[PDB]
Amino acid sequence: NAMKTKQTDELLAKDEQYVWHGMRPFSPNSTTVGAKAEGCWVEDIQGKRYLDGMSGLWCVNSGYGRKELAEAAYKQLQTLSYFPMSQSHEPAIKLAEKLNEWLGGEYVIFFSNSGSEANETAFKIARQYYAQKGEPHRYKFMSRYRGYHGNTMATMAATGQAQRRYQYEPFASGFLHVTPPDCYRMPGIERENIYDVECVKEVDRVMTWELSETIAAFIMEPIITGGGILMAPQDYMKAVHETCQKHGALLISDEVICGFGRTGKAFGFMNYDVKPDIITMAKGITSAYLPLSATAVKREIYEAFKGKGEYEFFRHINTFGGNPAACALALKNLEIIENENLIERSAQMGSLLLEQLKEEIGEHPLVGDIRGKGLLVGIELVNDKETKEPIDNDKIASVVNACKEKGLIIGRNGMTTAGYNNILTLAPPLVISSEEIAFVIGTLKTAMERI
Amino acid sequence: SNAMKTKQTDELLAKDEQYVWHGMRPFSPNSTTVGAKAEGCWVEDIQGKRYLDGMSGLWCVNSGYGRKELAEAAYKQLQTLSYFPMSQSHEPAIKLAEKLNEWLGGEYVIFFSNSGSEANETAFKIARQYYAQKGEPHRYKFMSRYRGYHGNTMATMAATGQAQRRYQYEPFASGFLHVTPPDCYRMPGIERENIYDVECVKEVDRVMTWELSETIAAFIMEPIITGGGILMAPQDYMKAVHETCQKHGALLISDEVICGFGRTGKAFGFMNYDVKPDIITMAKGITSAYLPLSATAVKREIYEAFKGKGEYEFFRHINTFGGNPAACALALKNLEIIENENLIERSAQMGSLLLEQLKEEIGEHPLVGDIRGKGLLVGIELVNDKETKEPIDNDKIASVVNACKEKGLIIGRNGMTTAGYNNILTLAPPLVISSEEIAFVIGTLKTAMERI
Amino acid sequence: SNAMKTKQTDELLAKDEQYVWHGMRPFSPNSTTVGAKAEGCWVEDIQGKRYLDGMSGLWCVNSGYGRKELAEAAYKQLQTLSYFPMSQSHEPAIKLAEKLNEWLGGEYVIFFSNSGSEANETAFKIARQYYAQKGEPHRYKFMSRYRGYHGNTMATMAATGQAQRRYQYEPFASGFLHVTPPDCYRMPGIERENIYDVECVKEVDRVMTWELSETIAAFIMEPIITGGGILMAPQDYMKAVHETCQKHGALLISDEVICGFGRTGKAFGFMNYDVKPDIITMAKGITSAYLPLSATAVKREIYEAFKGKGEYEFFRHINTFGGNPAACALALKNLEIIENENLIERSAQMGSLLLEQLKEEIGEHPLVGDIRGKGLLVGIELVNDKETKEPIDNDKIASVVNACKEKGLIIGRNGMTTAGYNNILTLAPPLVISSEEIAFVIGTLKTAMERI
Amino acid sequence: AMKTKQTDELLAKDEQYVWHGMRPFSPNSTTVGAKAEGCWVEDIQGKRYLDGMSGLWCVNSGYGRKELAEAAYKQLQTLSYFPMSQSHEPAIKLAEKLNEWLGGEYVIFFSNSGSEANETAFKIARQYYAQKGEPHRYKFMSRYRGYHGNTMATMAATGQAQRRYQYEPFASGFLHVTPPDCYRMPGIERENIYDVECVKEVDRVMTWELSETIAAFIMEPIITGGGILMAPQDYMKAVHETCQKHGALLISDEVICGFGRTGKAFGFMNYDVKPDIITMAKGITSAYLPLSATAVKREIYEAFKGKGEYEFFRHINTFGGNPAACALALKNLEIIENENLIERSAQMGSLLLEQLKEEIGEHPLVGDIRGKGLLVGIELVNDKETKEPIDNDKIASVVNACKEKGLIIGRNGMTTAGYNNILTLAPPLVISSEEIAFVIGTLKTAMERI
Ligand SMILES: [Cl-]
Ligand SMILES: [Cl-]
Ligand SMILES: [Cl-]
Ligand SMILES: [Cl-]
Ligand SMILES: [Cl-]
Ligand SMILES: [Cl-]
Ligand SMILES: [Cl-]
Ligand SMILES: [Cl-]
Repeated sequence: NAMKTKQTDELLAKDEQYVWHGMRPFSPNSTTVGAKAEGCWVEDIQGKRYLDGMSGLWCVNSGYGRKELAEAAYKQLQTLSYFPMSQSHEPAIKLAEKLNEWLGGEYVIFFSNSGSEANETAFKIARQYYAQKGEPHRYKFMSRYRGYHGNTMATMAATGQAQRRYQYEPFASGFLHVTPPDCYRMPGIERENIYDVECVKEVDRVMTWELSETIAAFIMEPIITGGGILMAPQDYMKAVHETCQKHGALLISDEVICGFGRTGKAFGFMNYDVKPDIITMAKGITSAYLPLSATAVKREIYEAFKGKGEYEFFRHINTFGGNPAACALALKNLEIIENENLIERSAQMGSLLLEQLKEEIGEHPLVGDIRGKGLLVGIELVNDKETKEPIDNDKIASVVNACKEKGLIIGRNGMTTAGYNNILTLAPPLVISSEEIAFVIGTLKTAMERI
Repeated sequence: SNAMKTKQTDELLAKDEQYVWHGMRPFSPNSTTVGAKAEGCWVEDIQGKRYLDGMSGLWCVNSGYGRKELAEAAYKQLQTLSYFPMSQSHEPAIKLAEKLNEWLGGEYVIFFSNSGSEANETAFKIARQYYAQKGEPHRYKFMSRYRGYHGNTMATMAATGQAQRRYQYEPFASGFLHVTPPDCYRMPGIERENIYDVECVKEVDRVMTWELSETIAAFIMEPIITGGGILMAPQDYMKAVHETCQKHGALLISDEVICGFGRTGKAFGFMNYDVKPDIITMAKGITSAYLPLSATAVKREIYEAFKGKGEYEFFRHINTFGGNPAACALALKNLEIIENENLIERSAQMGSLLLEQLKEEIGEHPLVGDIRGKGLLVGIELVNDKETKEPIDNDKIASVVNACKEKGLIIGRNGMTTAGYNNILTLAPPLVISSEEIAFVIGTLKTAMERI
Repeated sequence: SNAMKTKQTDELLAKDEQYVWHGMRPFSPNSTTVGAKAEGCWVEDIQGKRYLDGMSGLWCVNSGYGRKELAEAAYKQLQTLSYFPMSQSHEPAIKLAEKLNEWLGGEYVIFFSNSGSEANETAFKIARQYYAQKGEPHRYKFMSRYRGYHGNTMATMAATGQAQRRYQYEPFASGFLHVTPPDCYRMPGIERENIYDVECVKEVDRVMTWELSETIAAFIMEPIITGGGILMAPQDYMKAVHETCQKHGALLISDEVICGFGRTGKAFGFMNYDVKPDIITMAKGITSAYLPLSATAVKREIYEAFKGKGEYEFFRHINTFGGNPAACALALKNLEIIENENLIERSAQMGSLLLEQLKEEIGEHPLVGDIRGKGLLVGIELVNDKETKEPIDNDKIASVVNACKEKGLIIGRNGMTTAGYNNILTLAPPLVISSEEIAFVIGTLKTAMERI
Repeated sequence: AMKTKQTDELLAKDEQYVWHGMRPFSPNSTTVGAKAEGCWVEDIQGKRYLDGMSGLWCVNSGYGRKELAEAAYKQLQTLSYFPMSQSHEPAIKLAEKLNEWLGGEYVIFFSNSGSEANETAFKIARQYYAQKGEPHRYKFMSRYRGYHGNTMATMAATGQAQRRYQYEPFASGFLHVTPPDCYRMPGIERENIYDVECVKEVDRVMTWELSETIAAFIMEPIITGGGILMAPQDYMKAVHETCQKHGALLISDEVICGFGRTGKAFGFMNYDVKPDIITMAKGITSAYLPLSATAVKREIYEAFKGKGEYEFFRHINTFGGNPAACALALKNLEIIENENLIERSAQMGSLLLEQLKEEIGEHPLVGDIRGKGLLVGIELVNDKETKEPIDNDKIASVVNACKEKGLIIGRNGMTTAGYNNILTLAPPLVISSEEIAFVIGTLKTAMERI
C-alpha cells in the first residue's frame, strides 16, 4: 500500500510497444513488471507480492535483496570495469580457483555469460580436443530426448524438447538422442541392475552403431529439470560415464540449473558419484544478480591446447564473458551459500517440501507423481493415475494462474514436449523457510481444488 | 613496495596459469597481463605498468574507464531489484527498449540478450519463424560476406567468413552462404563506379537468384567489416544490398555489435549509409562493456507476425540473464553520457584527426599499404610490397604490436581471421580520447614502425 | 593350349589389377575371382573352377543364371528401340509398370530408376515434395533402424544404420533419425509380447513425438534387415510401425530391394506382415540382375499431389537411364518366369527345408548361436559363447567363408556393416535351387564348420 | 500398324501407372516411342521426328545399331551377372579401353548413372584425404547454374535451384561460385585468365573457406544442361592450377560432354588439363544400356591399398559395371572410333553453328548462338541490348512448333529461375549435312512465330 501510487500506465504501454518477451503468447495485459524483492518474495509495480517458488528462472539461489552482493559488484565496478579474457583480471582468477575447489578439482575454467554459451563452448572444446589428439573424426554429440541445453542453433540441436526447436530448424547434423531415464514412466528401473536397464543399454548400443570413433561427447543434466524434473536410477550417471569412457568419448555434465546447491549438493553430479570431463554452469553462480557462466574442463583436456602450432589454441573470443563485477559478485555469492549452509538447507527443506506435498495433495485424483531432490520438485498432473495420461493443458494452466492470483509463483514445463507439458515445478530460493514452505503447499493445495 | 607487489603478482599469475582458460591465445602463462585498474583511456596492470588502450578493451569500452556514474547506476539497481525474467518485465528493460528505439530512429521492438553472438542467433531464429508464419517456411538461408565475423557459436560461425575462427569446430549447419566482401583498397575504383555495376554488388543479386529467392531468409552484414580488417565499402553499397534483399523478399540484418554507439561517428554504422534495416543487433558499447548486455531490434511489422493465438506462433526462446536489470540501468546512464558529452561527434572528429595524422606520420613508410577508417575506427594495412599489396609477414606485424605494448600502447591486429591476411593493425580508442592522447598513439606507433 | 590359356588368364588378371576398382574389398589382386560363365545356381571363373552361388550374385539373381529367354527378351527390344527418355514413354516401361502394380496389389504409380540406392533417393524426394504440396513443408525428417542399410549415396548412407558403410564419408545431411532394430535373437521373447508393449516399437512412437510429428516425412525399413544380418522382427512389428506412421501423419517406405521378387517366400517381404506401404522400392531381383533396373512404387493418393498447374508442382527429377527399354522387357520376362515356375512358393518351401536341415546339421555346433530365415534368405549367427551371444572373432568366420569357397560354395557374410558384429553368415541362393544342391550347401558348410 | 484403339489403351495404361520425370501432368501430351533408326525416332502413332537431342544428350552413335544389340545379346548368353567386388572380362576390357580413351593412367570404378558416378567421386575424394593425413578436407565446390545429378548430394553440388527446390535441406560443405559465361560476361575471353573475376573467385573462396577444408572442385568443361554456357579457353586450366595450389582435386564431370559430344573424346581435352577424377555416363553406351564410370588417377587409388580395417573403398553398387552394358560399351567405343564420329561431331558441329547464325542470327529475339562440336545453344532474349531472357511462353511455343513439324529440340527448362531461355541441340554424332539442313530449316520456320 504505497503512499504514492506508482504510474503504471505509461510503463505498461511502453513495455507493450517496445519490449519483446521471451517464451510467451502476446498478452500485454498479463505482463508482470517486477519492481522490488527481498528474500523469497518479489513485488510488482502495482504493489502485489508473490512467493517466488521458481527463484526467477531456477537461478536466484541465495534469495533476493542481498545487500552484500550489490556491494561486491559496486566495489569492483569502481576498481576495474572491464579487461579482456584473452588477458586476465583478479576477480576471474579468484573465481576460477574457487570454482575448482567447489568442483573438487582439477579443472580449468573458461568464462561465458549464459548457460547456452557455456554449452556451446564445451562442444567446440570437445571437437578441437579430439582433432588435436589424433581423432579428427569424432564430432558427434549425444543427449536425451526431453532435455534442454540452450537456445542457440547448436544447443537446440542437442535439445530434446521439440517445442523449443520447431520452426528454427534445420540444424547441423551430428546430434543424436536417446531415451531419457524417468523412474515414474518406467517403473522399477530403479530396482534393476543398472546395466540391464534398457535406456542405459541404449547409450552403449547407439555409440556402437554410430561408430565409437565418431562420438565426441555425451551431454546431460544429472536431473532433467526444465523437461519435467525427470529422475534417473541412482547408478545411471555412473553407467553413462563408464560407457563414454569405453567408447573414448567425453561426458559433459550440464549443471546450469542443478548447480550451486539446487539439488542438495554443490552440483547435481555429486549425487551420483561421477567426475565429469566437462561441467557447464550459469544461473545460480551469481544468483542471477549479474550475467556469468563457466565451462570447467578436466585438465588433461586443457593440456592438448598448449602446443606451438598455428591452430592449436582455443580460437574463441567472448567479449563480456567473465565480467569483473559478475565474478566479484559470484565470489561473494559462493561465500554466502557456504556460510549460511544453503546446500544442506536445500537438502533438508527439499525433503520437507516433498514429504509435505505428498501428505497434502498426494491423494488428489489428478496428481500422478511427486518427486524431487533438494529444492527442486516436480508434481506430475495426469487425467488418469493408471494410464498416466498427461492432464489437459487447460487444467494445469488454471492451477498455475490460481496460484499467482493468490501470491505464489509456481512453474510448469510448458513448451518442452508436445502433449507432455503436464508438470508443475518448484525451485524456490535456498533460503526458504519452513513457514514459507507451508505457504507454498497451502496455496497449491487450495489451487488444486479447482480441478 | 615493489617487492610485495612482485610477490602478489607472481601468486596471481600462478593461480591464473593453473585455473583460467584464455580465449584467443597461444598458451603463454608468463606473458599474461592481469588488469588491475583503469581511468579514461588508460589501463594499468597488477605490476603497475600503464597503457593507452587503443582498443577500448575489445572495441567496447566506448565511454572510457573509471566511470563512477556507471558504477552508481548498476549499484542503485542491484539494491532495488537484481533479477526478473524477461518473459515478464522490469522498468530498466522497458526504459532502455524505449531509449534504444529513439537512438535507432524507430520503430523497433527489442529482444534482450547478453552477448553479440546471442543477439545474432536471436535474429536468425526470428527471421526463420517470421517467414514460417508469413506463409514461407521454405525461407531458411542466411547470406553474409567472406572475411566477416558474426559470433563464436556454431550458427554465427557458420555465418562468419573468417576461417581461422571456424577451423576444427566444423561441421556446421547448411544454409549459410557467403559472397565477396567490398574492400575499396584491394578493389580500387569501386567507390567511383555506379554501385549496380560493382561486381560484388551484382554477386548478391545473382546468388539470391541462383539459390532461389524463395529460400533466402536474411542477409547479415556489418556496415564496416571491423574485426576482419576495417574493410570498407563504397558509399552506396549497403543501400544497394538492402534494395536487393527487398527485391528477393529477404531481410537485412545490420550487425552493429562493434559499429554501434558512436564508434563510426554516427550513433550506428548503418546511419552512414542511408538505410533502415529490418533487424539490428547490438552489444559491446551499449554498456561500454561495464556489464554484459546485448539487444536485437526488430521492425514493428516483423513483430506483428508473432501475436497470434496459435500454439507455436510466439517466440519460443528464453534467455535467462538477457536484459539484466543492473546492466540495463547502467546502459541507460551510458547512453546519457554519450549524448551529453557529444561523444558521437567527437568520434567523427577525433577519428578524422587520427586518420589524417597517421597518414602524415607513417604514410610514407614502405610497408604501410593503406590507412583507412571512419570515426574512431581505423585500420593500417601492412604489406611486403605496396604495388602487389602482398600482406606483410606475421612476425613483422606481431613485432610492431609487441613493441607498442612495451612502450605503453595497446594496439590491435586482425589475428586469426583470414589465413595469410593477418596483416592489419586496428585502432578503436575510447570515444573520450583527446588530441594529446592521439599524439601519443601515433608517436608510439611511428617509433615502433621503425623496427621494420 | 595348356600355357596359352594360362597366358590369357594371367593377362586378364593383370589388367584387372591395373585398371579396375573393386567395391567393398581390401586390395588383394591375387584373391580376385573373374567370372566367366554360369548356369542355374552354379558360376564358373576364368580358371574353370565352379561354385554353387549361395548368394545369387548379390541377393539378386533370383531366377538363376543362364536364362536364354531373358537374353532373348533384351535382344529383341534392343533391336526395336534402344532408348527413349522417361519424360516421355516406351511400351516396355508401360507394360512393366502395369505388371508391377499387379504384383504389388495396386494401386501404385511407378517411377523407374537404375539402382536400389536411386530408388530410395527418389522416395525421399517424393516424400518431401508431397508434404510441401500438401500444406506441410516442415516435414523433412526420415527415420530408420540402426544396423540397417538403404544405399551407397550420401542420403541413403545417412538413412543407413551400418557405420562401417558410412565412416569417413561423413558429414551427412541433418534430419535422419534412427531407432533400435527389432532382433528376436538378441531380444528374446519380443516375439511373444503384445506388440505395443515391445520397447523398440514404443521407441518409434516416442521418437516421433519427441521430434514433433509435424517434422517427420517418412519411416523407411526393410521387412527383414538382410545385409545387416538377417535380423528378424516380431510378426506384428511392421503393422505396428505403419499404424504409428499413420498416427503421426508420416509415410512408410518399404525397402524391398533385397526382399523383393520371391526372396522371402512372398512376392515381396511386406506381404508376410499384412501392411500396405505408402511407397515401395525395388531393384536387384526385378531383372534377376541381368540388366540394371529399379523402381519406386508410390500410392496413387500421393501421386495426385503432383498434378497441379503450378510452376514447381511436378516432380522435377530426371534419371537418364532409368526404365531402360531392354531392362524393362527383360524384367517382364523375368516376372513371367517367377510366376510360371512357381518360384515364390518354392522359395518358401525350400527355405523352410534349408532352415530346418541347417538346424539339424550344424545347430549343435558350439559356435552357432542362432539359425534363422524366411524363404531362401537365411542367417547363421556365429558366437564365441552361446550364453553371452558374443559375436565370434572375425578371423574365425572369415576362415569359414574362405573354406567354403575353396570347396566350391559361395556363402555370404555381413562384413563391414556393424563394428564388432560382422559375425553372421548369409545364404540367399537362386530361387530355382534344388533339394540336392541344398544338400551340397549344407554339407559343404558343415565340413567348413569343423575347422572352428 | 497399331490401330487407334490399341494406341489409346497403351496411352491410358501410361497415365494410370507411369510416373514421368521432369514434366507437368499432361497425359495426352505424352509421346510413346515405338522405334528408331539413325537420327530419327518414331512414336506409336507412326509420326517421325529428327531427334535433335540424342534422347537426353546420350544416343551418340545413333539409333538402330544392330551391332550394339548383338554385343549385349552375346554377353547375356555368356554371363549375365557377376559382382564388381569380384570381376568379369567385359568390365576389365572396358576399364582398359577407357584408360586409353582418357590418356591414362586411371583406375575405373563402375556405376550405373552419372549421378552415382559423381557421388562415388565425392566419397573417394573424402576417403582419400582421410587416409592422406587431411581428414578436415570435406568440402566440394561447383558453379551456380551447373548440374551434377538428381541425388541429395549431387543436388547439393548442383547450381540449378529449380532442380533443388522443395527437396531441401541438403548437407553442408557444398560451395558455389559464379559460372564463366562469355555471352553475359563479354570480353572475359580476351582478358588474361588470372585477371578474370570468376577465376579469381575460385582462388579467393578457397582461401576464405581455408584450403585445408576443401576436397574437390567439380565442373563440366561446358555447362551443358544449364544452357551451353561456355568459358574462356584457359579457364579450366586456371581452375586446375588453383585446385593444386590449395591441395584440392579437380573432378571433370564428363557425363554429357563425354564420348565425342564436343568434338574431342572428352570435353576437358579442349582445355589442356589432366583431371584428378573424371565421371562418365550417357554416351558411353550410347544409352542402349545403363552404365557409368568414375576414373580416378592412379596415385589416388594407391591410398586405398593398405591393410587397415577401413582403408579400402567400402562401397558396393549392385548393378554397376553390368556385363552386357560393358560389352555393348566396348562395341560402342569401337564404332565411334572406326566411323570417325569425334571428328564428325566437330565438323557437323561447326557447320550447324555457322548455318544457324546465317539462318536465324539476325532474328530480333536471338541473343546468341554458341556451341562446340554437336552441342549448341541458341539463347533467346526479349532484347538484344539488355540480354533479358525471353518470355517463357515464347520459347515454349518454339519447342512445341518444332516437335509438331518433326524436330525434337531441347530447352534448359527447370534449371535457373527466370533463365529458362536457351534452346539446346545435341544431335547424334552420325547426323548428316542434309539432316542439319532439316534441323535449321525447321527451327527457322518455327522462329517465324515469335
Ligand atoms: Cl574502470
Ligand atoms: Cl539431459
Ligand atoms: Cl533483488
Ligand atoms: Cl559482415
Ligand atoms: Cl531397415
Ligand atoms: Cl534403337
Ligand atoms: Cl548368366
Ligand atoms: Cl559445372
